[PDB]
Amino acid sequence: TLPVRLCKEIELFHFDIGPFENMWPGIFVYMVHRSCGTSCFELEKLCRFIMSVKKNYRRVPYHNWKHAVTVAHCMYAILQNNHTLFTDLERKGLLIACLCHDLDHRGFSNSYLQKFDHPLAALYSTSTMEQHHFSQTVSILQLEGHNIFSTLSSSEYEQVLEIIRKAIIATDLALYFGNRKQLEEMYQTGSLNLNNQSHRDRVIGLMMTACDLCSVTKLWPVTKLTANDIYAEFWAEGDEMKKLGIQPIPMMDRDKKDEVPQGQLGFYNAVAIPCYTTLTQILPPTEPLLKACRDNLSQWEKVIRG
Ligand SMILES: Cc1ccc2c(c1)nc(/C=C/c1cccc3cccnc13)n2-c1cccc(OCCCN2CCN(C)CC2)c1
Ligand SMILES: [Mg+2]
Ligand SMILES: [Zn+2]
Repeated sequence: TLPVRLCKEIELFHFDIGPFENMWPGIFVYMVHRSCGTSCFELEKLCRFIMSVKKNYRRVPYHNWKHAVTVAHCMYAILQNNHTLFTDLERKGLLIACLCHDLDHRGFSNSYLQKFDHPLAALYSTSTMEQHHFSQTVSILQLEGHNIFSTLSSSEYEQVLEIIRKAIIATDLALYFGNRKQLEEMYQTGSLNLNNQSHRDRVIGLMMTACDLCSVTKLWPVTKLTANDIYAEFWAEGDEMKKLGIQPIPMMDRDKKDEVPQGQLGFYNAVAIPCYTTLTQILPPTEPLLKACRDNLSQWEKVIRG
């Protein structure tokens, strides 16, 4: 039973879940209930699944429960504004996939795991944590009384995994660049085809990147505050590198906080802005994401300038 006041306020793209930690796992069911129905999943299964997912978000600074829900929300906003375009399955999974996209995150980029032969880089040669976030996803699903897609036909089943799986791998920011430069061409050549499955996959994947970065798309106090937590997990990875001798990259160096505003500026102009741009080119209604990103770009600009 969520409060009625927010009912309208959560449908906004700039909605921030921060002030409502109490409510985060309700909000999900809320967003699930509004998109796909109340008769989507067996109600009791769906709450089990959710808090188990919650339990399996480490107490990391950034890639933690709050983040899974914020992303989760941003996927909600996009699908509420693109009603017509997404199968009923996709929707379901895309919100599930979003809530689970970062399961059991340690606070460490793939490069950390792969420069230090972590087992995960042994299992997952590439896209290391994502292949793992899907792994964790399956396992919690295969908890008894947690499988919510038991409702489906085995051929609808295997399809909600393959959506879920691709969207989880697509949050691998290293794969984003190809995806979005590839979608830029397909747009510019008139060769985008919503009926083409792989074409849908790329679009889903860009939606997953826009969702995953959506902290850049909030109001400036929300956005600046979330930035504190992004570097607290970055710089932490930096720490473990000096202890191991290698000076970490600038992104991850507590001794270079002062260069952070300009680094934000360059992340926006090379990752954030291209992503919501192609997002708006393909899905026109998603443009308040782009517009909020631009507002925050000005801010980091205005911060660099004094
Ligand atoms: C001092 C300093 C220097 C560079 C900084 C920096 C600070 N902060 C960033 C980016 C903050 C960032 C990174 C990831 C997700 C956010 C979400 C919201 C806000 N910010 C951020 N960057 C930055 C931004 C983009 C790229 C970059 O270096 C080029 C490498 C590109 N990477 C980017 C991501 N990796 C995993 C794969 C490809 C550096
Ligand atoms: Mg992730
Ligand atoms: Zn994420």
